[PDB]
Amino acid sequence: MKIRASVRPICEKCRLIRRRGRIIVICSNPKHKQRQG
Amino acid sequence: SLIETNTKQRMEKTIETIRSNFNSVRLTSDRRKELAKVVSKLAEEGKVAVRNIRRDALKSYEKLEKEKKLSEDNVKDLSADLQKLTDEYMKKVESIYKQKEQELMKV
Amino acid sequence: HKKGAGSTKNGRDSKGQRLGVKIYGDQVAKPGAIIIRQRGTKFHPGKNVGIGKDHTIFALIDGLVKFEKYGPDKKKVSVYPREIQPENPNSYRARKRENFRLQREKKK
Amino acid sequence: MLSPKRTRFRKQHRGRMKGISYRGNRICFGRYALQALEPAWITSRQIEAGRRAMTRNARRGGKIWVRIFPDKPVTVRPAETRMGSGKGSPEYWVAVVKPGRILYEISGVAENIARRAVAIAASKMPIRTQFIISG
RNA sequence: ACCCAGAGCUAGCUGGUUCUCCCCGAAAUGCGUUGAGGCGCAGCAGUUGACUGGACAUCUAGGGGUAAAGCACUGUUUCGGUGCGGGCCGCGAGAGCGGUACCAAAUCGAGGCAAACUCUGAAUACUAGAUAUGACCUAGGGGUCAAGGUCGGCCAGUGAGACGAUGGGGGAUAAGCUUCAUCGUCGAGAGGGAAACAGCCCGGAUCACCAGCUAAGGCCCCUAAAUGACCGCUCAGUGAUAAAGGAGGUAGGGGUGCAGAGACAGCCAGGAGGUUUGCCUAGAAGCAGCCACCCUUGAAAGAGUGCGUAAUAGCUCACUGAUCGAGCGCUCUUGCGCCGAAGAUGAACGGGGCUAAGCGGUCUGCCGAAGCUGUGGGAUGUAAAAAAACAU
RNA sequence: ACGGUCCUAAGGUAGCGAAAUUCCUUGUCGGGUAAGUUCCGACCCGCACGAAAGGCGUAACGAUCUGGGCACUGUCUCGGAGAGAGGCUCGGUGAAAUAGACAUGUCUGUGAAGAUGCGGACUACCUGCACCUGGACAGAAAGACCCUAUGAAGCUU
RNA sequence: UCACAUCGACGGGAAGGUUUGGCACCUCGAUGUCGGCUCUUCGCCACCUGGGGCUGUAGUAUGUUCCAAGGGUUGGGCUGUUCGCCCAUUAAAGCGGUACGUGAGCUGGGUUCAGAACGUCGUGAGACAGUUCGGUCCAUAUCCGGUGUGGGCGUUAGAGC
Repeated sequence: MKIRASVRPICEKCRLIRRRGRIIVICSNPKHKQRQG
Repeated sequence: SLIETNTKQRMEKTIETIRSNFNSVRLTSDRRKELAKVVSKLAEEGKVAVRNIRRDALKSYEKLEKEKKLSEDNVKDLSADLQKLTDEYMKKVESIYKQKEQELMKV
Repeated sequence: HKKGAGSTKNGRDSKGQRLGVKIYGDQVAKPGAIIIRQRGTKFHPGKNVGIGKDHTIFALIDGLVKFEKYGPDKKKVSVYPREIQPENPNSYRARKRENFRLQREKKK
Repeated sequence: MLSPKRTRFRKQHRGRMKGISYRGNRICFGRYALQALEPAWITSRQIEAGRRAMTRNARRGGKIWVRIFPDKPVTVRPAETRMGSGKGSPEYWVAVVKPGRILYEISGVAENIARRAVAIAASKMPIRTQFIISG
């Protein structure tokens, strides 16, 4: 998964959630999975 | 400082000469060692032909130091710049050399 | 790393010549007092007032200086004496110089 | 590289960027426009790179205008050299932009696409810009 | 070479230059210099004579071209409209000429910029003149003191400055960088606040008191004073340390779209026949790129926002029914937080610690200096001497 | 190799050449080694060799420089053991350079920007002897570099 | 096919203080300049070894990037060299701070003295981060600091275990 400073949706099924101060994008996809920032 | 132009544009012609050399030289794997005899000499005369330009340049700047147009401050500047420029376009000689050397194995 | 520094071809001047208005508007003057050192005629000569070789404008008579309006976008300078100039011992300056004098005399 | 054509004098002072830009506030040509907030020294490389990136997202139609032109020069002295001994040659030219000034104008595309385009053009520039619709 | 002598050579250079109290107290700048770490004269000290009135405060009058602003001038500049003049093509090949996928003077309209541009033009500053009685005695009389310059005599040091605020230049609008201009402090200034900390803030140390009031700054403990009050905000150990950007973190404000003729999110539904559409005939067929962006059947549907295909096929989202039943969806703006944020002997907000003992706003007490008040003592000066004050 | 043209008193003959000369540079090629910026031979783009400040060769000779081999080994892998002279202890005699005063910790912070001495923490009974040198900007010689002085002295035209 | 497996143009924003600089603030009544030996220690921006996400991941072997600094990170040829290239290896042959750690611990090959030579510059004396051969590296530890090892005293009456 990515660890970018900017975390935007890429897939149109992508989400945003906060676990322990993070901002994690969880999609149904594996490649659109990204964290941080 | 009109030496910069004369020293500069001749490097393009040197590159073109190298390219013309590489045009002429175009067999089994042991026979591809024998083309490395002639291919090396093209690169060597390319490098000598690069060197001779800088020789001409520094020979001009020596005279320009003795005639008292410039002094020992400006000769270091021009020496630095032409040190950069002559070894900049020698990387082009190396790169075009690698262009031809990688074609013996791959293509 | 240690490259040569290029010389300039500048660095000349002349120390300010000290022109301008020496004696201001509505101010005391003399016969012969230089009112303006001007480089050309910025101000022009009026009445009671000489104008010199350098366009220097100087007063001929006593009196206070006047910067009049010339007509189409220019300036004049004339000089006018003043009729009666009254002094009153009522005032603060008069009171204080007499007080000072009297103290001086009192001490010695 | 929007370079000026033979100006009066070669080298000139830095001054500074006080005040809000009052005049270049209005929009003439475009209906949408990019407007500045923070003052900066915007090179011609930054202008051109903004114009290209904004143009790439015009696509089907709609015309783009620039409203800032550099004019002011800036000199960097001969690299690795002691202080003094005159000024250096001008390297690059810059637009003094103040707060509340128009940078780019655009008309004749859907508001969908213009806003998308000026995001990229904002990303190429060194300052906090903003989108403004009026015309 | 040595030894003695000239010879205590000279040294604008370095070091050193010894008892006490009281009064005043700089400069580190300009000018010239075979001068730049020296010297001269000015500037600024002391001391002693002479001449007079200013000083600080308020109010008028003067000439300024700077900040600002502007495009009439000098340059520079973008877009449009009018378009002399120029680019390229077409003729019955020496008279003659006409087309013109085209670059564009000069004016007009809109729109910018400029230390060395100005049809304009501030605030300060500068020059001048005017008006006002500073502290102590029975509205004046007469008092006592403090209060500024100009000229000259005698006789000094200084002539390496530093930082901070602003106006700029040089630099990379880097430097505890450099150079000028105006002002503060240090220099030559102790004390209190800043953990320690010349240059920041407060305040100018004559001396004594185991008195008091306060400035700046503070009131959980180390360590003086509220574990004071009332109203908000943070959940980060933020409160010590930085940006571009990222964001259903949290709190408030205004504006804006639908909604118990029932919205929002879930939930089985529907989401069509010419469309193999004209097109460059290899195919673009709702979806490479072109335009057109139909109209019907309808509770609804765009000849289409995305996935999936050589192109089809196929999967969705727009929208609408139905289930369902109450406030929800998308922008603007802030306030305080989160990520972005990684270095070399060992934690580093001053430490302990704190959910307020942090931040914001308000209200009142207190602490707090060598400041001011009180009580006593000294020395100056106001004259000469003592008392007596006033100032120092 | 062959010509054109300019300047100059004349434009380097033989020889040698990447050298005690070569900057670019570890030039390129071959030899030597598993591998060779040094070495040997050749090339010639001699920055800037060259004919008595001689040119190029040369048997011999060198406490000469510079490469390679054989033999040899503690030079090394990688240390170990032992003998003396010290070191250590006891008795006798008995110096030195150094030294503002020294009740002379570590960490990080601060400050003339690198602190035993200033701030906050941490650590730490008092005192010998043996060993060790990281610090006391340790000691030693008013820096021999650099620059200044209208200093000194040699040497040159 | 698809910017976002893997690269990422034109441009923008940061930190670090290892490079080359700028400044001239401490040190000219001296703080020894490179490389090697010996002996450290520390940082992470991770070369290998532990554990992961993604992959244009069939497996093997990768690529990429997250956590992690406990441990390790060879022997030679050439060069004074650090660096570098090459040979033979290997799990791998990490990169930095510590006065480019460490000369009162060592070395002296390089670089800053006098001799001599080559090329060159200089009419000449002489000169040239041009080159070559030759060329003296001090010290008995006061204090802190360390490795060892005693003595005193303390621990409340004194002792041995």
